[PDB]
Amino acid sequence: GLKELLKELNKAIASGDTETVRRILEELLELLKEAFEKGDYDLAISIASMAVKAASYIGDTETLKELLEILKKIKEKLKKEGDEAALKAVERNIKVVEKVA
Amino acid sequence: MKFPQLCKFCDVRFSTCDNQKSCMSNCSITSICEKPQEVCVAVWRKNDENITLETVCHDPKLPYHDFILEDAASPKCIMKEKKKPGETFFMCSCSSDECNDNIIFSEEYNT
Repeated sequence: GLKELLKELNKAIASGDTETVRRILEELLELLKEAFEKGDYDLAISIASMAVKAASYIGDTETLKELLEILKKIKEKLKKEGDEAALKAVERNIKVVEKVA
Repeated sequence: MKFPQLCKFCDVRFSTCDNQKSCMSNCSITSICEKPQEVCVAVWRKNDENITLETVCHDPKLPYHDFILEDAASPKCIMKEKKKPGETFFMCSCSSDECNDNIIFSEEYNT
């Protein structure tokens, strides 16, 4: 499902289809909340990467700020966990978002 | 200002990829790259029976494992062999999102 959403997201970005982007962003945010609440942090980071791109494209600063907040929560958890690639990824995503939120 | 690539970024992981035309990375972490110029990279290594797959972002201005990135502009991760004593080593770089999730050793052809 997520591979197809990414494909559709990029098709829409490339073609200027802002309505599709906004729809996909809404779906990603729902998927993100579910992954986060299940403690599936690798999946949450992954979804968040995509959501950040979609929210950036449509200029949705409020969503970017929400994504920064959830990423910071993920970081707080992973600081304690010893999965270095996941911790580095959440931190990398935070630095990218901080440019736009 | 360019939004960075999204790449698989699990660093070095054990892998089951062997004797296959293509492999999925089985990396559960898609990260945004830090820097806009970075591309996705996959490195497949087999030393005796130990197979690893490395997934990262990397700036193609720089070598990686002391090799120059080839056709980093391609959207697809086309694996190519490098000379490395004592092991089999293949690498690819690519510039489309999650492109280092789909590692290509050979294509399928309609005949």
